[PDB]
Amino acid sequence: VDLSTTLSWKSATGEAATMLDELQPNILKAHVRDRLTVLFLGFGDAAEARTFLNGLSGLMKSARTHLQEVEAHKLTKAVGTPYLGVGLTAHGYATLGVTAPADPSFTAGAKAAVEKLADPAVTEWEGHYQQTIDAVLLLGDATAGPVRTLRRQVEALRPASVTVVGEESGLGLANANGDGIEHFGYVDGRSQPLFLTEDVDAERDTTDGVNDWDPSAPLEQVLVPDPAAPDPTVHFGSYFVFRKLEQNVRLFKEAERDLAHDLGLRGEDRERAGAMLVGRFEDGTPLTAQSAPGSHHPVGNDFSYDSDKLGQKCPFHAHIRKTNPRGSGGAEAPEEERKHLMARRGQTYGRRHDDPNADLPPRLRPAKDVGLLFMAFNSNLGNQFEFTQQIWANNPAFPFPPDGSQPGLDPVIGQGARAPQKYAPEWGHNNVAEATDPIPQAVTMKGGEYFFMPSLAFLRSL
Ligand code: HEM
Ligand SMILES: [Mn+2]
Repeated sequence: VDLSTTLSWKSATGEAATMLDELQPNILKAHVRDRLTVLFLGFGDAAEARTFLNGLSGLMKSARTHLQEVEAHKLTKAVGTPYLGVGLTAHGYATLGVTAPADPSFTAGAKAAVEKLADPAVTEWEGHYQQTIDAVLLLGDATAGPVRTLRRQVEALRPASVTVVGEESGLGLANANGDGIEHFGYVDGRSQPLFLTEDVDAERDTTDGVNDWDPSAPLEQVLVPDPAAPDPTVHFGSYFVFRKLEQNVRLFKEAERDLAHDLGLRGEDRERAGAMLVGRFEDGTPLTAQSAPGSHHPVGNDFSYDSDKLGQKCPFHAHIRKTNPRGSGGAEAPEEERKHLMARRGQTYGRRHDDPNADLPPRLRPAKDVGLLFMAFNSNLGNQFEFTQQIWANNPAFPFPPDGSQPGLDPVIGQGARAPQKYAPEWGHNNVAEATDPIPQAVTMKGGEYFFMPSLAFLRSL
């Protein structure tokens, strides 16, 4: 298996083909999960846990079967089957007495990452995230029905010594254009690393294109040999970040309002204040390409910041620019910068009674108990999720503006002390203004953990 480039899944042979037969879904290509049940488990007895996992492997489809289902849906509107994802924590490997993946963030666990990420202390996390977690189960589908069915089958197999220490439910949100959004109202999950050549072709043929931004990512950017598997040369897994992030929509919308007022913004153009925080409008037109919304036919991703090196269109500290400078970061060569990028597979949680894109005042938005079940696959947690959160988002110095100044923290997910930032009131011009206050932190980490999704052959071998 060649991990140095993308893979053409349809014409893969030999080991690469085997790898696909033994890989879980949702990794090389996201699985539909508009209804998602998340189950965190505790292992009371090692032998019983191994038996449980073995039975789970029986309910699991491979990456390749999933891909076929995807192709079938496009071709013939076929529905496909549910997603059963299985991850193990370092502690869960210890309970099983099995050789574990060696990523040091994985080994230490998310509770140990609290200091370097500037996370709230573990004592401030929700109760179930304070407990020792051995495993996560992901049950996902387009609709609630088959999730209920799958849950019953999982239950059937579950022994009493495998406890459920916690559960979450994901509910996908969409706008009128049919694009998925997060609670602040913005199209989310547009920009993804593409590991499959067929996905890169699709992106080229059916979106704005891939002329300016190449979304390709080598297999090594997500896949890891499964160390305890019968044959790590063909049996692969991936590291998995789960973090429950609460969104105070109310405060975020007040923040949009106050920044607009601060910058003298007027009329509908007041919406651009929000775009400055995120890097896209709600719809989400890239702020680096347009001063206003409307480019969602379809939502584009074919852009870089090479004509925006001064940040006068999209500010340096906008969320997507902080988290993917697209070669403009200034700290390392573009070819190395992009190695920190990762596959995001999150799902929103919570129910609300307001259309997230409706024209409503901030007071009518929820302030808690909705948000994002942030999820991602990494081949190297320290160099991908943690790098992005710590070295980019939380870092006041990054990315490097040509004038050598510090743009400050990512306003959407930045953690730690914040200060007022600078913005360009006039799109594409050199006028600069310093807000009267820092953007308030409207996202709160409620608890999370690190896992590894092992190969199917490993799970069967237990
Ligand atoms: C509640 C928390 C979060 C919210 C509301 C949020 C929102 C968004 C939105 C609206 C976009 C633009 C749509 C897209 O390109 O997919 C985006 C993109 C992105 N986000 Fe976040 N996000 C959150 C958490 C995170 C975290 C924790 C990370 C990493 C530590 C992250 C990394 C990224 C990356 C890498 C992109 C794509 C950037 C690009 O390639 O242009 N996000 N996010
Ligand atoms: Mn807005």
